[PDB]
Amino acid sequence: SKAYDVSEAVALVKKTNDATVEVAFRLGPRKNDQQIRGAVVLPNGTQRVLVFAKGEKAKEAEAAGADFVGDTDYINKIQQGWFDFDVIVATPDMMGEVGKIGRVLGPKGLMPNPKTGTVTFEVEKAIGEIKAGNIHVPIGKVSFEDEKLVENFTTMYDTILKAKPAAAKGVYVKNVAV
Amino acid sequence: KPVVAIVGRPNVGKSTIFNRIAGERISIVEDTPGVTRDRIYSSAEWLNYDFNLIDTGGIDIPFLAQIRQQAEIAMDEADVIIFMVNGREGVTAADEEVAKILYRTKKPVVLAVNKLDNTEMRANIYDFYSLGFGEPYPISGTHGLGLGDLLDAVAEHFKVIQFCLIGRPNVGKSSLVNAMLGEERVIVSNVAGTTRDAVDTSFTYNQQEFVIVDTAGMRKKGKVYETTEKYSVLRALKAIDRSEVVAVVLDGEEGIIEQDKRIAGYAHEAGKAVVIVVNKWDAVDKDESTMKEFEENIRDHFQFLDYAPILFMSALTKKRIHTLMPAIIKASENHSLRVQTNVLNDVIMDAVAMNPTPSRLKIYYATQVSVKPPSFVVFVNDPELMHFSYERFLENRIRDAFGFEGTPIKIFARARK
RNA sequence: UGAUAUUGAAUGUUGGUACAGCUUGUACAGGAUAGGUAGGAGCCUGGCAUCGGUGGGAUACUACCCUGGCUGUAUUGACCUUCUAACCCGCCGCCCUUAUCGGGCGGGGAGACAGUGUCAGGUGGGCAGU
Ligand SMILES: Nc1nc2c(ncn2[C@@H]2O[C@H](COP(=O)(O)OP(=O)(O)NP(=O)(O)O)[C@@H](O)[C@H]2O)c(=O)[nH]1
Ligand SMILES: Nc1nc2c(ncn2[C@@H]2O[C@H](COP(=O)(O)OP(=O)(O)NP(=O)(O)O)[C@@H](O)[C@H]2O)c(=O)[nH]1
Repeated sequence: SKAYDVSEAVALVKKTNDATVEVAFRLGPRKNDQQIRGAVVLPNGTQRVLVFAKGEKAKEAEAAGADFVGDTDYINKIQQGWFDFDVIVATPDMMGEVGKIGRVLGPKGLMPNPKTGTVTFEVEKAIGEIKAGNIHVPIGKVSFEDEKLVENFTTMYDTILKAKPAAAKGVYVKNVAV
Repeated sequence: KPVVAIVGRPNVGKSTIFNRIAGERISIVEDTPGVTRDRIYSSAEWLNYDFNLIDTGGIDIPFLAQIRQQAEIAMDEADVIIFMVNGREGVTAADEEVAKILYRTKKPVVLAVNKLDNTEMRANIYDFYSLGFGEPYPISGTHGLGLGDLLDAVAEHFKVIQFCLIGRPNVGKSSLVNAMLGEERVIVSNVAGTTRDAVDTSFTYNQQEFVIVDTAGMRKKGKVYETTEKYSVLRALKAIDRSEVVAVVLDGEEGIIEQDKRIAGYAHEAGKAVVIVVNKWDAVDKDESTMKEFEENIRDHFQFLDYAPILFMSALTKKRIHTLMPAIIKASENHSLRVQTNVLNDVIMDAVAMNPTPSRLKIYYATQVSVKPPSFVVFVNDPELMHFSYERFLENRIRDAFGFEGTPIKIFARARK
């Protein structure tokens, strides 16, 4: 019945366990025009990112930490197989091709789309930062200390609010479930 | 024949694409409510010389349930359901709600993306793979881009008289038509203005085919200062030009309104057969000499049209509904009839002999020119001597010599030549 | 005909709105045809439990908002049936006063109605401008 505080719930989701502390947030479609879906680099923070870099952009992609780049087309290797691993990003030139030729990213949630900051010319800066109207966000672990998830939820809430959606009218906040 | 239907949330330019498929049928406006209330029918072809098109209204969560029912019904007959969605705004929750029905529909579905009017931002065809359907396509009604590929995508799955109906709003026209072909085809609502444009359907009656069109009613010109929603009245006026039999509908509960006489003027001035019809007898009393109360009153007020037969039927209780067509078929012949040149002339000087009061106007010849309506030309020494009182006199004699019931007549006058 | 103000009380019916607390959402498959939407750190209190599973969704339990319903809380509305205190009397008595004007003070009758000020159709050659 009682709404706890942020400084109490970080110390208490220690006790709700090495598990991962995640946050649900009910948003306030009618408002799809100014919907609230997104990604931001995190403060208090293993992935396997595979890139679709084209041209010279593969040359800076092999030194940042990526596992496999490609031979400029391995969607034929994606056809009839392809246990995908963690994250798929791309570049704004072969995205159209990979989109049409690739026919295995819709119900699997890895389709490159430049609304998320994942399809850009800065592939070296993109590898290094990734490593019904609702958003899910993993802010961290059980084993993090009490001062880590406070900045994590603060950064994510400031990101949500920084993004005060248009048609701001009416309540924006409905529920925080830590 | 193949059937193709278009569905989606409103304001996606579905009717715009439907129209540039062929001609310009559905009204195109920009607003959330201004969608086609019901389903329409048409024909199409791309190297197959055989296809049909169906357009419906937008689907969301006023009246929307009936539109949803119509959209569901259209999803049945359609072979491929072109599912068009906006491109500039990405995707929406209502888009997923629409996609739910298609997911539960076991028919091939082609996905199309509108609002792609130029080459560069045409490359925005992405993230629609999450919908679970095949390759999307670009289209723009403003410029007609990407039409060939979309029609090829539709093709890869490839396997009579007209009579109208008009009147002032809320007199049961839609109820009357859907209570006559036997099948829910057009919407019925308590508020005036339920229909938004012409609805066309074909059917066979007594081994004879027929075409019936609704016109959403007509209100006064002075007080029609709406927000371009009265642009549909132009569509209603168009149907009269393509129709050849006009049914005017009056309410029996309410008395004769001044606007009804004006509406009947448009049909008469168009040279079309008219059959005056009254509906909703369930309201007012049905008794002896209540037949003549409105039967006589109509004649007193509607003098300019006297040839029109008068029919009484109530669509709600379906009383004497089957008697409407017997009137229609009879009116069909009289609007297209010719009389012999010999006989017609022999009747003319009999009339002028008993009325030798035409210097004096001279009658020399008379004959017919057109079948519909029957035009006649009389050769006189001078058409200036012709008087509108005398011109009307000739019409009555002709209308009495033969039947010529339920159709207007026009008389032309030519000089001595 | 409709709103809105002039414009009140009582009980009876009585919805809507808002805030709450409990319930429903029928997926081939799937643990009873017992929801989407963030999932994966428990029994032995009669029973039997615990991975995981053709599954797009099983939870060896962490962990939000919806949709239709049920119970409270407040808001108001819609009404009926009453009453009375505005508002209305071309009803009676008394005084202004000698007065079928008018105004006061008493009874009676109607009473939240009618009447009045700002917003829709028809009506109807009602009367104008052409
Ligand atoms: N810029 C642009 N606007 C378009 C295009 N196609 C349609 N529109 C706009 O979209 C508006 C709505 O389209 P319309 O066909 O009337 O859609 P509708 O009547 O709501 N039918 P539905 O609800 O079934 O989609 C049009 O008035 C027009 O301004 C296009 O290719 N480009
Ligand atoms: N008493 C009575 N009511 C009727 C009859 N037919 C229809 N109604 C009712 O009166 C209204 C007329 O509906 P509708 O057919 O849409 O009339 P319309 O608006 O003139 N036609 P449209 O919808 O095409 O504009 C509806 O509320 C309907 O239920 C009838 O024969 N008798």
